[PDB]
Amino acid sequence: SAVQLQASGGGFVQPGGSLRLSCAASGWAETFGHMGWFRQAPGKEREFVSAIDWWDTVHYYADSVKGRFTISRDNSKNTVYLQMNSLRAEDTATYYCAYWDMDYLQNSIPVDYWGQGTQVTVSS
Amino acid sequence: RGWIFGTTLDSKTQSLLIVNNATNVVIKVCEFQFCNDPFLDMESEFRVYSSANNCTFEYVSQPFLNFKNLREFVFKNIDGYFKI
Amino acid sequence: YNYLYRLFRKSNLKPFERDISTEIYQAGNKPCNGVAGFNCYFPLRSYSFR
Ligand SMILES: *[C@@H]1O[C@H](CO)[C@@H](O)[C@H](O)[C@H]1NC(C)=O
Repeated sequence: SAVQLQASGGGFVQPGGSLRLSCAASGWAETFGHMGWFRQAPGKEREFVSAIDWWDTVHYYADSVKGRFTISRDNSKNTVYLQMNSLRAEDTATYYCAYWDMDYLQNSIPVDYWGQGTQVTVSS
Repeated sequence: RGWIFGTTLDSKTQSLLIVNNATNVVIKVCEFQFCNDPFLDMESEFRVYSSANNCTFEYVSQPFLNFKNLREFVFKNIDGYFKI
Repeated sequence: YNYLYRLFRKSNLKPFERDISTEIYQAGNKPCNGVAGFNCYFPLRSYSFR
């Protein structure tokens, strides 16, 4: 399997604002592996943020971010999008675009590839 | 005193230090940076490395001690093993 | 995922050799400058055990 992931978006915003992130996948893989986003803070570990499938059928968001983050899949350009709204200070960290190559995601544990770190800072 | 062997003489993974002093021999494989002119200066002050990263060997033993001295060495390396 | 294995290297190893360099692999003419991307992959992969 050879998957290349590209991450777009990020930057400096204010609390309560809105933003759009995106990841694009290229190459070949075993199957229609799902796509997700993780978030790592300086001095802490990576945290599961969002997960979506390859056909927009299963949505999975972390409990601490339930009903707030949104993830969608495009229809004609293969690029997954992550819509972000009403940011707070705890959202200032580096997001990563994670790929897992299997049909059904029982858990987010099996990771085969990562993505370029996108810095998202939320401050006054 | 010594012979700082190694590879591309940068971070890499190889900065063999074979420094010898009046106390003992301090054979040491650790990888580090070594400024730009390692010189040593009672002369018991050695200033070679700046930050040893990881380490993978140690050794201590007795030192190697007109003109009234002449020393020879044949440094060789076969299949990893180093012969002095 | 604490077990890792190197995937890309410019040249083969001599017998009983150890490599721990983590520099970004170069697969094309353009330098990677320590950044992943096209022709710029991390030399070591991970091991999936289930
Ligand atoms: C030595 O190697 C490890 C990985 O094997 C590296 O992460 C580390 O930075 C190196 N040693 C130190 C403590 O700098």
